[PDB]
Amino acid sequence: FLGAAGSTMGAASMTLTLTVWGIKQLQARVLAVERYLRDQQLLGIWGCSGKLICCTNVPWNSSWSNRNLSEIWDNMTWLQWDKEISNYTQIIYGLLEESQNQQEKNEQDLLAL
Amino acid sequence: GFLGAAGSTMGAASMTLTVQARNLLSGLTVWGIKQLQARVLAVERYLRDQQLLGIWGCSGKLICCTNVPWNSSWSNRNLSEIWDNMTWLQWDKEISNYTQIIYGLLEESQNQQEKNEQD
Amino acid sequence: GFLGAAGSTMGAASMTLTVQARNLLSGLTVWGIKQLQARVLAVERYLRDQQLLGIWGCSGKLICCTNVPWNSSWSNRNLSEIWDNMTWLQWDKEISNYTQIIYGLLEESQNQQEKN
Amino acid sequence: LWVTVYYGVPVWKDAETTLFCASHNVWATHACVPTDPNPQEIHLENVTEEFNMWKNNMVEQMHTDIISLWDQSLKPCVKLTPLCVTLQCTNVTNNITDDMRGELKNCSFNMTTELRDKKQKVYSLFYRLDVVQINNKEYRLINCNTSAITQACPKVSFEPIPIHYCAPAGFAILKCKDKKFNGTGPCPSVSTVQCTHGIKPVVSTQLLLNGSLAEEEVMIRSENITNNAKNILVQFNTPVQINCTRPNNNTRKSIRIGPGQAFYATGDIIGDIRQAHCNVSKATWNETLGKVVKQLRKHFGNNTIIRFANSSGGDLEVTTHSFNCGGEFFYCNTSGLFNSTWISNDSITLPCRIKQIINMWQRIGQAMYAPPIQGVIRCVSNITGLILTRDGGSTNSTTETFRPGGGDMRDNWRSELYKYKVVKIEPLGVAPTRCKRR
Amino acid sequence: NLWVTVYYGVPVWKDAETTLFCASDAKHNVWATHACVPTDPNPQEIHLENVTEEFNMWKNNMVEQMHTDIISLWDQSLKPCVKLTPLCVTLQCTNVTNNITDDMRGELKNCSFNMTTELRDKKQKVYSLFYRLDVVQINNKEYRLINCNTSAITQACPKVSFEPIPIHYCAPAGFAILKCKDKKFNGTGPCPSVSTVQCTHGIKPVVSTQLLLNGSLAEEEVMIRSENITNNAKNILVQFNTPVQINCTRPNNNTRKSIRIGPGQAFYATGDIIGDIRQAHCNVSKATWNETLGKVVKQLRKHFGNNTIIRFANSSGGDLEVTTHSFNCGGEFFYCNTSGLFNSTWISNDSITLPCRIKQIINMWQRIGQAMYAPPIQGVIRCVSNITGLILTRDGGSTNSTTETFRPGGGDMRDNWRSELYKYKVVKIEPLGVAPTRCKRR
Ligand SMILES: *[C@@H]1O[C@H](CO)[C@@H](O[C@@H]2O[C@H](CO)[C@@H](O[C@@H]3O[C@H](CO)[C@@H](O)[C@H](O[C@H]4O[C@H](CO)[C@@H](O)[C@H](O)[C@@H]4O)[C@@H]3O)[C@H](O)[C@H]2NC(C)=O)[C@H](O)[C@H]1NC(C)=O
Ligand SMILES: *[C@@H]1O[C@H](CO)[C@@H](O[C@@H]2O[C@H](CO)[C@@H](O[C@@H]3O[C@H](CO)[C@@H](O)[C@H](O[C@H]4O[C@H](CO)[C@@H](O)[C@H](O)[C@@H]4O)[C@@H]3O)[C@H](O)[C@H]2NC(C)=O)[C@H](O)[C@H]1NC(C)=O
Ligand SMILES: *[C@@H]1O[C@H](CO)[C@@H](O[C@@H]2O[C@H](CO)[C@@H](O)[C@H](O)[C@H]2NC(C)=O)[C@H](O)[C@H]1NC(C)=O
Ligand SMILES: *[C@@H]1O[C@H](CO)[C@@H](O[C@@H]2O[C@H](CO)[C@@H](O)[C@H](O)[C@H]2NC(C)=O)[C@H](O)[C@H]1NC(C)=O
Ligand SMILES: *[C@@H]1O[C@H](CO)[C@@H](O[C@@H]2O[C@H](CO)[C@@H](O)[C@H](O)[C@H]2NC(C)=O)[C@H](O)[C@H]1NC(C)=O
Ligand SMILES: *[C@@H]1O[C@H](CO)[C@@H](O[C@@H]2O[C@H](CO)[C@@H](O)[C@H](O)[C@H]2NC(C)=O)[C@H](O)[C@H]1NC(C)=O
Ligand SMILES: *[C@@H]1O[C@H](CO)[C@@H](O[C@@H]2O[C@H](CO)[C@@H](O)[C@H](O)[C@H]2NC(C)=O)[C@H](O)[C@H]1NC(C)=O
Ligand SMILES: *[C@@H]1O[C@H](CO)[C@@H](O[C@@H]2O[C@H](CO)[C@@H](O)[C@H](O)[C@H]2NC(C)=O)[C@H](O)[C@H]1NC(C)=O
Ligand SMILES: *[C@@H]1O[C@H](CO)[C@@H](O[C@@H]2O[C@H](CO)[C@@H](O)[C@H](O)[C@H]2NC(C)=O)[C@H](O)[C@H]1NC(C)=O
Ligand SMILES: *[C@@H]1O[C@H](CO)[C@@H](O[C@@H]2O[C@H](CO)[C@@H](O)[C@H](O)[C@H]2NC(C)=O)[C@H](O)[C@H]1NC(C)=O
Ligand SMILES: *[C@@H]1O[C@H](CO)[C@@H](O)[C@H](O)[C@H]1NC(C)=O
Ligand SMILES: *[C@@H]1O[C@H](CO)[C@@H](O)[C@H](O)[C@H]1NC(C)=O
Ligand SMILES: *[C@@H]1O[C@H](CO)[C@@H](O)[C@H](O)[C@H]1NC(C)=O
Ligand SMILES: *[C@@H]1O[C@H](CO)[C@@H](O)[C@H](O)[C@H]1NC(C)=O
Ligand SMILES: *[C@@H]1O[C@H](CO)[C@@H](O)[C@H](O)[C@H]1NC(C)=O
Ligand SMILES: *[C@@H]1O[C@H](CO)[C@@H](O)[C@H](O)[C@H]1NC(C)=O
Ligand SMILES: *[C@@H]1O[C@H](CO)[C@@H](O)[C@H](O)[C@H]1NC(C)=O
Ligand SMILES: *[C@@H]1O[C@H](CO)[C@@H](O)[C@H](O)[C@H]1NC(C)=O
Ligand SMILES: *[C@@H]1O[C@H](CO)[C@@H](O)[C@H](O)[C@H]1NC(C)=O
Ligand SMILES: *[C@@H]1O[C@H](CO)[C@@H](O)[C@H](O)[C@H]1NC(C)=O
Ligand SMILES: *[C@@H]1O[C@H](CO)[C@@H](O)[C@H](O)[C@H]1NC(C)=O
Ligand SMILES: *[C@@H]1O[C@H](CO)[C@@H](O)[C@H](O)[C@H]1NC(C)=O
Ligand SMILES: *[C@@H]1O[C@H](CO)[C@@H](O)[C@H](O)[C@H]1NC(C)=O
Ligand SMILES: *[C@@H]1O[C@H](CO)[C@@H](O)[C@H](O)[C@H]1NC(C)=O
Ligand SMILES: *[C@@H]1O[C@H](CO)[C@@H](O)[C@H](O)[C@H]1NC(C)=O
Ligand SMILES: *[C@@H]1O[C@H](CO)[C@@H](O)[C@H](O)[C@H]1NC(C)=O
Ligand SMILES: *[C@@H]1O[C@H](CO)[C@@H](O)[C@H](O)[C@H]1NC(C)=O
Ligand SMILES: *[C@@H]1O[C@H](CO)[C@@H](O)[C@H](O)[C@H]1NC(C)=O
Ligand SMILES: *[C@@H]1O[C@H](CO)[C@@H](O)[C@H](O)[C@H]1NC(C)=O
Ligand SMILES: *[C@@H]1O[C@H](CO)[C@@H](O)[C@H](O)[C@H]1NC(C)=O
Repeated sequence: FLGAAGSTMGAASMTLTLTVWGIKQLQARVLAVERYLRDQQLLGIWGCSGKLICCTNVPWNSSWSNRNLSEIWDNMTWLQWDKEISNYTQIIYGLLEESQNQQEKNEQDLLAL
Repeated sequence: GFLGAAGSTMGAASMTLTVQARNLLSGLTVWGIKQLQARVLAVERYLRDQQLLGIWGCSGKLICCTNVPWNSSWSNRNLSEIWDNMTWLQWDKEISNYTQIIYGLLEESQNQQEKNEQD
Repeated sequence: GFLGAAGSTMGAASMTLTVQARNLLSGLTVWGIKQLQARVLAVERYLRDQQLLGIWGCSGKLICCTNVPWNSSWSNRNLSEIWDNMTWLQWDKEISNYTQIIYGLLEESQNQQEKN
Repeated sequence: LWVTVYYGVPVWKDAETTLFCASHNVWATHACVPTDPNPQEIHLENVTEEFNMWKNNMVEQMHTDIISLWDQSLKPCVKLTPLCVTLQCTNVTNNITDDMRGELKNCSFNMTTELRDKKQKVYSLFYRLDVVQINNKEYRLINCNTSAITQACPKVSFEPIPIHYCAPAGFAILKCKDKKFNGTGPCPSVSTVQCTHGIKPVVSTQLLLNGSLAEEEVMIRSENITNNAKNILVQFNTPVQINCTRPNNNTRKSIRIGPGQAFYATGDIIGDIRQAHCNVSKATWNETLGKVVKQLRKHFGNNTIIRFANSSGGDLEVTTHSFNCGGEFFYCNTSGLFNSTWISNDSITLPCRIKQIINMWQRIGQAMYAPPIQGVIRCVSNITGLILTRDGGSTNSTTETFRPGGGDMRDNWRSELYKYKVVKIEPLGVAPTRCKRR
Repeated sequence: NLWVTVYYGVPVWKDAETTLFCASDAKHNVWATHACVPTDPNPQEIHLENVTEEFNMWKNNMVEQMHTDIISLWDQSLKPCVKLTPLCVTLQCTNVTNNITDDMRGELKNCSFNMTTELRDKKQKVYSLFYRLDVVQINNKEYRLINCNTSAITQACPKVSFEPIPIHYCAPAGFAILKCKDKKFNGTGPCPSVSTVQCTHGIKPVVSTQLLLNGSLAEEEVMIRSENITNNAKNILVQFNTPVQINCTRPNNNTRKSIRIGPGQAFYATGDIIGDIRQAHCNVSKATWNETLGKVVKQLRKHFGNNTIIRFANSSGGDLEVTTHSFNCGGEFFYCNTSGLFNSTWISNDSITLPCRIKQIINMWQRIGQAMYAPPIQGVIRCVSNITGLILTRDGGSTNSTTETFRPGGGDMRDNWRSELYKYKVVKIEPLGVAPTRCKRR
């Protein structure tokens, strides 16, 4: 649990696997359920459900980050990477959703004939 | 944005499913308890819809194709006046009568498919 | 209806999985939190069962087929009278002790079937 | 053979959970969830379930809920803290009968007003069981050294309302449909239900009233029939009608004891005063006791002499048949019922007494004052059961004595929750099959 | 051949009733805006083209929710405060005649009484200034408070403010708020211009009668709205185009005294006024009121006839809350006589002064058994407000009546917030749909 926080990105990619107290317990339970469901739904709408590493169909725009693959997976940590592309997360998230919807429509069209 | 394609045709609004999909889960005092039951209710409604989708074989999909033929007694309009001359809000008012029949048909069909595939 | 095939054999009870799989999710005063905590507990139990199914790679299915062999040390009965002269209530009592270890096996094989 | 996973198997285990309702009054049936108009019930074929009447958690939950509802209904009512004063009391005369000499007392005292400066001088009629004499004479209220009385709000009604207890999602209620079930052991005929039937929380002692009747024969139940420390519950084949009345024409006075607080006192009876009582039939009771004796001899031989004697010892609630007839709390003497011996038209009248300061649920520290009810009161009810106890007659006792008991209200609702149990559904199973994953 | 196809996320909705929560802009206030979740800096409103919805102003669950929430907050904010039970005693009152004017004689009483101390066996003799509306004579003369035979008073906590704060009403997940953007909508029927929002705009819970203050204004025309216009038992809500400024003042220079009536229990009495004594009053402009009344008459002539003459009159009968314009200048409760406003007839610089009175024992929400004592406010007070609407009532003139008479109304605060929630409705999302397609599952 959080054991690869100081390793490179590539190394970490291999290991991704009432009363006062009674009121406080219930809020924690609700928060945990909410977070789990939100993450599962976000993964699902991208077509990445059931996977830990998922390949998408959206090309990488060089304006998000112009570094080479050698100084990303062998020179940074995920905490360092998160600081760079934090401004572009929602753009990529919308692009993934549009791409998956197009795939659904294309599959329907293929089954139509 | 959200519900922006509410007046668009059934074909043009079928490409905006993900917009409405994500705005369904997160999108002691007087104000204290009015906020917790809201969260629990949203979670239960989302889970009920997800289970309904899952027991039809359409789990984790936005558009899903079924083996149930379209009974003409439900509606007789051709496809040229459904996906191009109608809206989902206008389409629901017509077929609101026959929804549960279709739901039962889908459930039985998916269960039969699983039963004969495992055999 | 609900729990209708309780006394019916294991073969005939496999055709009614949805009638019970559907009723596991729906049905500050004295009756204030007795409702809320029960609702949260039901949600948590349903979610836990869903994750347990997902671990073995059976998420989304009612009947799931697995590659783990049935060791001849849990039940020596043959596959004739089990599905024709027995019920789920009687079956659960016999193999209740060997369940937890099987839940291990059912997991591991799955990842191997992905690793291969 | 290979392991195959099924989700949706019909398996269950014994469990324990909190059940909710399905239904001005003490029991807030308007806040409990609405009842389904269609009773849903599934008969279960070729299954037998073991039941235990004497270890049902539904009884404990019902007890706790009834007590909590009682406590909650008493919060917004008037607190009679200025009532604990010295009272000057005199005997009541002027057309009182022989059997009512010394039961009513005319007590005068000083009382607070709506203004903090001045006091009034008022009077009221009290029952002898409510006042303790301290050194005409001077008295005080019986509860002024143990608790603080709260005046029951006069608008609420004490009449019980049927309540249905429902199980949450993932839980089921199983019912034993056997008509000769004795509450413990296997049950062949089983069904599953959503909610229990309409159960009225009727509070009484020594006698079960307004309940349910046995279908074919009188039922006799106990945790250990050969142990004398266990109460014996008897369920009737047919009910016995009982007529209870208090023939006094009362009045109610209102006294302003504070800025917004009123005390409801007793005025003067318009007319003659007489004793409250209850009537039962004689032939019907004789036949019912004969049936109970016939069903009792299956455990104590066919040659033992079976005799019924009255109670012995304890507080007024335990030694008397105590109930509540339309707002007024009755305590009746039942020595004309349990007085007989059985070897190998007219009426029976039970004289009753009335109280107004009530300690419910066997609690010390909380009391309630019941305001007087105007006019005459009358109510008709069904006896549908008994609660007996057996004394330990040793030294070669060929005779058995059964005397009425009670006092603990859990045995009252244990006689209505005895064919019910709560189970948890376990929907995931594994089985050997002749197929394999590809 | 056609087959059923399932779509998840379709834009469909239905009518629903749900629990809406509160949002306020990011401390002691009656409506606990500090416990409300913060509001986003810019709202997300989505205009919905090609869709027409149906609205009804008079069956809206938001009004009932707002009423219940306001009453609950009011009750919750009064629990930890001082119970004035020992104040129900016999008072010895005399008339106040010291630098007073002839229009304010007999309205103030100087009352002396005996009071409890911090020590359970001691008494004190104290005095206070009371209003004539708060004391009843019993048999100088002796008096008592207005409430000693009906209820028990609770002193308002003096650190709690009565000023309204804007409130936003938000919907849970799976719900939306439809907002009508038409200009000539009377609040009933089809609205051909709709948007969707997550929270309503800022609404101030102002409690007043006969006059709506600090509200919202109509954009093009003066709007007359009634549930059943031909029924004379229904109130008429009038919404203005431009506001009318009203200036209200209580000129007395009040002094506050603290009397210790128990261990850690204080009673805030009124001392002596420093200076002269004068009547509280409000001022409106005459020309602006005449313009507004002419516009109201012109817009009311579209419902009753081309030629009918329209006249206004003052209220008639009822308790002082409903026969007068009742409001609150930040701590002090005013009851003003609006008789020079509704006095005119119409056929087809200067100021108007409204004398007001002050009460100190308040029964809110038309309830009985729970009264409240408002502690005096130190110094001169002055609040400036906008009139933005009216609540009217029509007389049932039969027998060939060519004249229609309108009189001010009010008393029920559901109509005060019905005028702010008239363009909003709450809808529930149904994201599951089934449609026919040639596609077949393989
Ligand atoms: C066993 O069940 C029987 C039958 O239900 C029951 O007898 C009933 O008792 C109730 C309550 O005492 C009686 O109802 C009253 O009857 C008369 C006539 O209506 C009135 O005195 C009462 O109305 C006044 O009081 C009400 C109190 O809430 C007020 O709401 C109302 O406005 C009136 O002021 C009240 O209706 C009922 O008549 C009898 N029924 C019969 C057939 O006798 C009996 O009490 C139960 N036994 C036990 C032990 O609980
Ligand atoms: C309609 O809106 C107008 C404009 O907002 C509003 O008038 C405002 O009233 C409030 C409340 O009386 C005024 O605020 C007060 O003004 C002065 C100077 O600041 C002081 O008396 C007050 O401060 C004291 O009181 C506070 C009470 O909470 C204490 O917290 C504070 O520490 C001080 O003791 C207070 O600030 C405000 O100035 C006026 N605004 C104008 C422009 O006149 C009017 O009341 C609204 N109408 C209705 C009917 O609600
Ligand atoms: C209870 O005692 C009171 C007095 O304490 C009796 O009421 C008085 O009766 C006399 C005789 O008729 C009247 O002259 C008085 O006016 C009555 N009132 C008072 C306040 O003294 C009352 O009759 C007695 N009641 C009973 C049942 O004996
Ligand atoms: C209980 O039974 C007694 C005895 O039968 C009843 O008392 C009789 O009442 C009638 C009028 O109803 C009188 O004419 C008789 O004189 C009474 N008999 C006696 C011996 O006093 C009494 O009314 C019955 N009460 C009820 C509630 O049924
Ligand atoms: C219940 O009633 C019986 C009689 O039915 C009472 O027993 C009588 O008590 C009196 C004194 O009150 C004695 O003089 C009699 O001899 C007793 N009679 C019999 C037949 O034994 C009994 O006391 C009553 N119970 C009470 C009052 O608690
Ligand atoms: C209200 O009455 C009080 C007394 O009850 C007045 O206060 C007194 O005023 C006189 C005359 O100036 C002084 O001699 C006393 O010392 C004051 N105090 C007391 C406790 O007697 C007060 O002036 C009156 N107020 C008004 C407005 O008339
Ligand atoms: C509390 O006292 C007030 C004031 O005396 C009462 O109001 C009077 O009620 C009587 C009832 O007969 C009327 O005739 C008077 O006209 C009322 N006076 C005023 C000034 O309104 C009030 O009724 C009392 N309340 C209660 C609950 O007793
Ligand atoms: C009362 O009405 C006046 C006049 O319309 C409003 O004052 C305007 O406020 C806006 C918003 O701040 C300013 O842009 C305008 O310039 C103001 N107008 C004038 C003429 O000064 C005022 O906001 C209204 N509301 C209240 C609560 O006073
Ligand atoms: C309300 O209007 C009245 C009348 O115009 C104002 O009273 C005048 O006040 C001025 C000082 O501001 C005095 O010089 C005048 O003598 C007063 N006139 C009268 C007839 O008494 C009053 O000030 C206004 N009040 C407010 C709050 O605006
Ligand atoms: C409101 O004020 C008006 C005047 O502005 C009052 O009407 C006057 O009442 C007095 C007696 O109070 C009469 O002498 C006058 O003749 C009335 N004037 C007119 C023009 O009719 C009215 O009574 C006040 N409303 C109240 C006090 O409730
Ligand atoms: C991200 O946005 C923030 C806020 O505007 C800005 O300060 C920061 O420089 C941005 N970073 C990049 C890499 O664009
Ligand atoms: C509204 O309808 C018009 C006319 O049919 C169409 O051109 C337009 O795209 C529609 N707009 C939306 C948002 O659906
Ligand atoms: C008065 O009451 C007392 C106390 O119960 C009783 O013993 C006595 O007999 C009565 N005497 C008279 C004369 O009423
Ligand atoms: C009531 O007060 C009076 C007057 O002080 C006194 O004589 C009497 O003893 C008091 N008590 C009573 C009547 O019980
Ligand atoms: C209260 O008084 C009664 C009557 O004298 C007495 O029996 C009882 O013991 C007292 N209770 C307590 C708790 O002192
Ligand atoms: C109830 O019957 C069972 C057998 O079904 C028996 O074991 C038990 O003792 C009986 N209970 C009695 C007689 O109280
Ligand atoms: C009492 O018994 C009678 C006769 O059997 C029956 O009609 C009635 O329903 C029973 N219950 C009550 C509450 O009266
Ligand atoms: C029942 O009571 C008898 C007599 O006391 C005792 O010997 C026996 O063990 C009891 N039975 C059970 C099952 O406890
Ligand atoms: C009780 O007395 C009152 C007053 O005289 C009378 O109206 C009423 O009928 C009486 N009640 C009876 C006789 O049941
Ligand atoms: C009880 O009263 C009813 C009428 O209410 C009467 O028919 C019946 O005979 C009475 N029963 C007895 C035992 O007196
Ligand atoms: C029981 O009856 C006996 C004999 O008549 C009597 O002494 C005793 O007081 C009675 N007890 C009760 C509780 O009725
Ligand atoms: C008990 O029964 C006996 C025998 O008939 C009788 O003498 C006695 O009076 C009865 N006791 C009562 C009715 O209290
Ligand atoms: C206060 O108490 C005194 C002394 O008892 C008394 O004379 C006076 O009337 C009481 N009331 C007042 C001052 O209102
Ligand atoms: C509001 O306008 C509609 C037309 O959109 C009309 O039907 C309705 O009667 C009007 N309401 C009134 C005049 O109160
Ligand atoms: C009120 O009186 C106080 C105390 O003398 C003074 O400071 C203040 O200025 C006065 N307020 C006025 C005259 O408005
Ligand atoms: C109200 O007071 C303001 C200043 O606060 C002034 O400009 C305005 O003219 C006044 N209005 C009236 C109607 O007196
Ligand atoms: C208001 O206008 C009307 C209509 O012109 C006029 O009769 C009346 O005098 C005016 N009121 C004024 C100027 O106060
Ligand atoms: C009333 O007269 C006005 C004058 O502008 C006119 O516009 C309106 O149409 C008339 N109302 C009718 C004809 O109903
Ligand atoms: C209304 O005005 C009339 C006449 O001016 C007056 O007598 C009456 O008291 C007034 N009513 C109110 C409630 O102000
Ligand atoms: C109402 O208006 C009339 C006509 O101008 C006037 O005589 C009367 O005094 C007014 N009433 C008021 C201001 O109360």
